[PDB]
Amino acid sequence: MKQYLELMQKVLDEGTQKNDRTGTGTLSIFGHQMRFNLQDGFPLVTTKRCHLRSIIHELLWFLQGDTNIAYLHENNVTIWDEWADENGDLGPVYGKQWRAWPTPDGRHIDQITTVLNQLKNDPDSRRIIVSAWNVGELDKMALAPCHAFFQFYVADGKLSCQLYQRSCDVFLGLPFNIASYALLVHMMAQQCDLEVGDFVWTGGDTHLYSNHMDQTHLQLSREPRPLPKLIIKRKPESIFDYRFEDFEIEGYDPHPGIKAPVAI
Amino acid sequence: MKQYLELMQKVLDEGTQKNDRTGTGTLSIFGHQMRFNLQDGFPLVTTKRCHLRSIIHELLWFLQGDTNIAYLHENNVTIWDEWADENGDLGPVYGKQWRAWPTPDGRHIDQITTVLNQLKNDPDSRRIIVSAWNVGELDKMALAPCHAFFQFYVADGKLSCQLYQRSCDVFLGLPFNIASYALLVHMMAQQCDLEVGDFVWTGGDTHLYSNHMDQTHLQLSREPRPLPKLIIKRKPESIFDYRFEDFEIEGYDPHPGIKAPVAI
Ligand SMILES: O=c1ccn([C@H]2C[C@H](O)[C@@H](CO)O2)c(=O)[nH]1
Ligand SMILES: O=c1ccn([C@H]2C[C@H](O)[C@@H](CO)O2)c(=O)[nH]1
Repeated sequence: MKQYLELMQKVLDEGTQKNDRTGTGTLSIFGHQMRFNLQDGFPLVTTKRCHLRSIIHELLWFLQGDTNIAYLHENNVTIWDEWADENGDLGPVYGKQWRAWPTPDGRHIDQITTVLNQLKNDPDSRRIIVSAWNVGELDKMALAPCHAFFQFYVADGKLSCQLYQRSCDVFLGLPFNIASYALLVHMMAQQCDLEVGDFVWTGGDTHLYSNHMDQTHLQLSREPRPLPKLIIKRKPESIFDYRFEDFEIEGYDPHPGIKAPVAI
Repeated sequence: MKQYLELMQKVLDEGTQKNDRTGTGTLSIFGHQMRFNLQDGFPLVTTKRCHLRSIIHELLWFLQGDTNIAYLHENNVTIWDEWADENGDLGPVYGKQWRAWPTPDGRHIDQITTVLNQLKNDPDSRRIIVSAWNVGELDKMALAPCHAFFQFYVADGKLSCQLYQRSCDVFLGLPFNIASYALLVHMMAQQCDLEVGDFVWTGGDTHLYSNHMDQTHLQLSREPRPLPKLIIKRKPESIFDYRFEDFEIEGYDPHPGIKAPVAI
């Protein structure tokens, strides 16, 4: 995608040399914002082949308030294995904060139902937020939230959403981060009888790993392809009743996939 | 300031008509980012006269973990009167979350000391965040946090900071929001022996009230003046030991102040 290749280029020309946790060197910039008008197509990178099936499964897993790996494993989605303990537990990461934020007095707040309530009954609210940055629970999480905080906005029959991402690996993680969130904007929109608007991605430490340089140059050689179309085959009775087979990507013709290794 | 006048213009040309809580109409945009290099001068708007003395006093008040109005009143700073109850209490707003975030198990987390610890002993961290969006305490706050979440970043001996602001009144509140945060970047920098870098302002619902149109047009007529210089007369022994008289703004020559009324 144009916005994405322009950001890859920006990190190459402007990033400062910064190191990652006792390991790999990175080219790094701080503070960046991109906008995707979801009416123009689904923001799935076409300059390299991306597999959406793990993305869908992880999102549906988050929506259930699930913090254990078992569901992902029944579907052979293995992207959280690296962090999970011996019982498949990741600690109170994303879905637990989304669905059951714990208060000092013993309550558990369902931020996802609050947001749908606000979108239906108070759409002009400037407070339609869900946050995963729970300070009191960060020491028990396998990893602190990267996509930490997001806000919905309604204007002119259209749902927009801005994500704050504290930390971003531009090559491996970001195409996945964008498709994940654009999919949720479409599910929320369908549930509230709204049209989709914009996904605004805002990042903090936005970077490229030094051993991914040959791959980023290979990708920047490539011209972007027409963006694909997401079709949802069914309107579920609530946001928590979606199934993997409800989603289809139509018109997706990427360039070949590129492998990105990581140090250990 | 150039960036600020370009944003005022953007809300005029691009904002959609959106209404505020059962009241005034606004011109509204969603998703905006601006960068201020603090080496180029202190980002205090010169196209209208702004009074910094309440800004300093409110920031020092936040740093003490103070949620009651008394301190502001001893100095005749009256900007929080509107929200305070009969005893001067505002509920667990900003300073209480900054200094004593309450956990489900009875602890109180000092996010400001954590951030200084990280800046001194782990400066490359992608997790140097303080958040005021405490979901479990939002129903007891006088108003939910507008400047909700911010992240520090260190690269090349320089401290940068990005603020996420959920909601912003461009005319009355934003010049105040920027100077408040730019001042804290300078205090944190002084305490960590770092130089100042950039203040990145990111906003959610960024707007202009309909009864402020004559004033925004008057301000856009004006050419920006050279930005002022902030001098700190003393290095305190910690971030919690600053005093009002430690700060001086040098070289500030604004255009006359403009009044902005509000509906009730
Ligand atoms: O949603 C995510 C999660 C992690 N990362 C990156 C951040 C950093 O590069 C590394 C942290 O484990 O992986 C992302 O890009 N996106
Ligand atoms: O730091 C702040 C606090 C409030 N507001 C605005 C948001 C909205 O316009 C109104 C909410 O009371 O005041 C700001 O611009 N900045």
